[PDB]
Amino acid sequence: SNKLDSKVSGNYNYLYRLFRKSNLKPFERDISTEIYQAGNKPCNGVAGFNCYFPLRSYSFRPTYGVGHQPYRVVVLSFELLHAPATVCGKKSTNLV
Amino acid sequence: STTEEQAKTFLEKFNHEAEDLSYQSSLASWNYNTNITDENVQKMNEARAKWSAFYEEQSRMAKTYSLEEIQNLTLKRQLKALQQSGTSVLSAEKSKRLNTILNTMSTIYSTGKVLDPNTQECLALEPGLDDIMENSRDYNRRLWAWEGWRAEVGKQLRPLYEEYVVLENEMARANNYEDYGDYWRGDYEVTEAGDYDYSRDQLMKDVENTFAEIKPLYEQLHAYVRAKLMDTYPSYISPTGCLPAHLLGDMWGRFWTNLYSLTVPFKHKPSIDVTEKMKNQSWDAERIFKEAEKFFVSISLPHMTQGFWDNSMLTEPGDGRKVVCHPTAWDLGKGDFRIKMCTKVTMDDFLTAHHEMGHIQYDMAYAAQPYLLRDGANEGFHEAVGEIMSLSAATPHYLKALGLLEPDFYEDNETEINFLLKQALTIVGTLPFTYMLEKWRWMVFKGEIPKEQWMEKWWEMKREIVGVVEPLPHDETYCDPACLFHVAEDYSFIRYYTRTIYQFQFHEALCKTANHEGALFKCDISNSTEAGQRLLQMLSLGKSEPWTLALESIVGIKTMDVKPLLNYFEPLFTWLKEQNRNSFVGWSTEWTPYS
Ligand SMILES: *[C@@H]1O[C@H](CO)[C@@H](O[C@@H]2O[C@H](CO)[C@@H](O[C@@H]3O[C@H](CO)[C@@H](O)[C@H](O)[C@@H]3O)[C@H](O)[C@H]2NC(C)=O)[C@H](O)[C@H]1NC(C)=O
Ligand SMILES: *[C@@H]1O[C@H](CO)[C@@H](O[C@@H]2O[C@H](CO)[C@@H](O)[C@H](O)[C@H]2NC(C)=O)[C@H](O)[C@H]1NC(C)=O
Ligand SMILES: *[C@@H]1O[C@H](CO)[C@@H](O)[C@H](O)[C@H]1NC(C)=O
Ligand SMILES: *[C@@H]1O[C@H](CO)[C@@H](O)[C@H](O)[C@H]1NC(C)=O
Ligand SMILES: *[C@@H]1O[C@H](CO)[C@@H](O)[C@H](O)[C@H]1NC(C)=O
Ligand SMILES: [Zn+2]
Repeated sequence: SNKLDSKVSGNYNYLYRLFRKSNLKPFERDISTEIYQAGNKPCNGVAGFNCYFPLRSYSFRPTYGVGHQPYRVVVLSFELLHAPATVCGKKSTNLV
Repeated sequence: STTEEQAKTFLEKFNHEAEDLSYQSSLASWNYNTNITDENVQKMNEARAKWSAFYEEQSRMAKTYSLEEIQNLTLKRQLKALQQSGTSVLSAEKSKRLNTILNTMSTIYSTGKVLDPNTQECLALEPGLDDIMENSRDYNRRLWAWEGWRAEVGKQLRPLYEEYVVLENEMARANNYEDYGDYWRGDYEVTEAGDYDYSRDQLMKDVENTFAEIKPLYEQLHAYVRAKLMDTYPSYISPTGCLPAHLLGDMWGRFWTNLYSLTVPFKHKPSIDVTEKMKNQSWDAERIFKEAEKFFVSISLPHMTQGFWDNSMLTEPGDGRKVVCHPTAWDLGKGDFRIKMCTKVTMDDFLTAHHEMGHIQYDMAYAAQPYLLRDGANEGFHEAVGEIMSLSAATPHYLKALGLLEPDFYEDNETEINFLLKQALTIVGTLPFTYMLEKWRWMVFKGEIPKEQWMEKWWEMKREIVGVVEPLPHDETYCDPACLFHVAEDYSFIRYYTRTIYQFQFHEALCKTANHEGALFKCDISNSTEAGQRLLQMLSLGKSEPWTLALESIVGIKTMDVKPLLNYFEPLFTWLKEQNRNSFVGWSTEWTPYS
């Protein structure tokens, strides 16, 4: 989706995490607004040593490489439970 | 607890912004050269200025650490590169005195001044300073151009030479380093690698044999030129001494083809020029780039053509705006292919176009490496890989495969030796020139040579190996030595001298590993896949490891060897021996026309 999701000056809206405490449990979200820390010495507002902001911008541009263009992803997961199968895909031929 | 997480966190954060700024800073220069306007200067110069100020902030804390508590040898190499001080510890006050020397020196050297005695007649802008020295076959005209281009250009550079050296001695003690000489030799340093390390002491012995073993061939080349020009110019040539400096053609002396018609190796056979027929066939200019590309696919990589053929121009300025088309092919960033060149249909430019885009093939493979280690193993590898195949694909035998050569071509061996000779002499032309310059500089920083010997020592080393003497002695007010290439322009030559030996090494490595048989000087790599698989072994290794490891994989040698060089020109060496079976191969440096 490079031809529509890329901006010539830059698309800084898209943002991805880079640093966090530990590994994520599957199907979990991390929207917590907290600045990473090493050693707990630096406090919030002053980040000069070991404190960074883990959310960095993708910065999509039309002039990037094939691997550096934005590629939208849609993931489907199927669940079967103790429910009467309420979602299904049925061809019917003409009657004689 | 573990301090490694501080090191890991810094490494990723620095790279992410730097490469983004690396792309942005680069496009300002690339756009400026494709589009020269004053509003582009503001974008170009500010982006350079803003990047350095942010870079220092990151680099200051980057070298605040060192190679401690990093058990990872690869990460230790990455940290070792970033921890270079350079001018980070240099004080601002001493910096300014240096800027005065640098900015003035470049501008004043371009404006060559040559006095025209006797006033001639009413004169226009023409002729030009560059043109007059290249076409002058008259003895007075050549010397008149040369004397002005030495005497009247060296005078302006004398005040700037000594001040630059004085600061070189001073800044060393404030930068925690003994002298500048170690810095240039430490470029190839390998540290903390058991049974595999490389040392600066080793190059001194290896370079000794290269010049000594090549010298017999150079002596024949020096004698070859003099013996042939003795018949045409006996009056201006000393049979029992050196040769006048005016006969080199120009200041550089790298080009001996100006008087080629007077020193044709074989005039009995007419000129080999069969490309005229192809000129009127009206082939497109962009096919030349494809010709290299289809050569590259032979080694079983996929093709590259979508999204990297629009950002370029060919054969056309495109508007009333002027574009400089100097050969400058850098991937701007993040896989952005770009090449600026005035692509024209020419046999010489045919290999040049192979060289230009072949540079990209190097860059594309190693573009996956992190920011601090994303370049080639050594300086001279880059241009080497482009040149070896360009010469191979520019051979007339390969013209038969592509059908460019005439169908009725008969096997000729006279033509082959002539091409190799001009190919040989251009390379070996300036090896002794840079040899004396590189070696003389090192003992200068040591401090056993005072200021007074900047005139005789520069000339003494040149005469020992090169053999160039000015016809008229020049006193100390006159400034001949100031025209050295590292003060006049301050461009590093280290990419050139060690490249040639690497070029023979890369040329020999490909052929012997590809089961190649026959002539050493002609090698065929088209329609093969083994070479490229081994090629990609370091074509994508990068600098995550010292270059020593890659040297042992391709061939199996961790040192530089000169013995194969003699086999390369075995047919050529025979002809040189045959013609000079009577004369003495050598010259007397101590004899002078004055005394
Ligand atoms: C690399 O090898 C391939 C495969 O041999 C070459 O492709 C083929 O090259 C030949 C020689 O120019 C082309 O001409 C053919 O010659 C044969 C020999 O008599 C003839 O029987 C055919 O009718 C034809 O004229 C041929 O068209 C070409 N393509 C194929 C599919 O065979 C290729 O040229 C080689 N490239 C290099 C750089 O060596
Ligand atoms: C070369 O660069 C100049 C900028 O200095 C371009 O001029 C601008 O072009 C853009 C888009 O064409 C306009 O929006 C601006 O108004 C122009 N002026 C300025 C001062 O920015 C110029 O067009 C470029 N050359 C080419 C061939 O496009
Ligand atoms: C060293 O770092 C590299 C990262 O390129 C990694 O692949 C390797 O596993 C590391 N080795 C050790 C011993 O930490
Ligand atoms: C190109 O020139 C050659 C020789 O100069 C000659 O065959 C003819 O003039 C041209 N060839 C064409 C038009 O096919
Ligand atoms: C020169 O090359 C020709 C090419 O056919 C061949 O006779 C031989 O390889 C060489 N002849 C010599 C070296 O006498
Ligand atoms: Zn190049």
